[PDB]
Amino acid sequence: VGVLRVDNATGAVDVV
Amino acid sequence: VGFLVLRVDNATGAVDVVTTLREHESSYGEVVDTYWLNQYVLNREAYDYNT
Repeated sequence: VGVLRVDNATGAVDVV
Repeated sequence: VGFLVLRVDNATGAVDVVTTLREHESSYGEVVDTYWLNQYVLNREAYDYNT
């Protein structure tokens, strides 16, 4: 039997 | 049974921890405390003749 988004204006990084 | 990224500010070199799917609040005053700390610093450090 044996994504993330980055704000270019605030540099804020957030997991999807 | 046995079966956070770090953000580096290019201008300040300041490293911020980007939480991984984490918005947890630990306890009463854990986030309430942050409010008071914010309002304290903002009002203390800020200045406007009018307010």
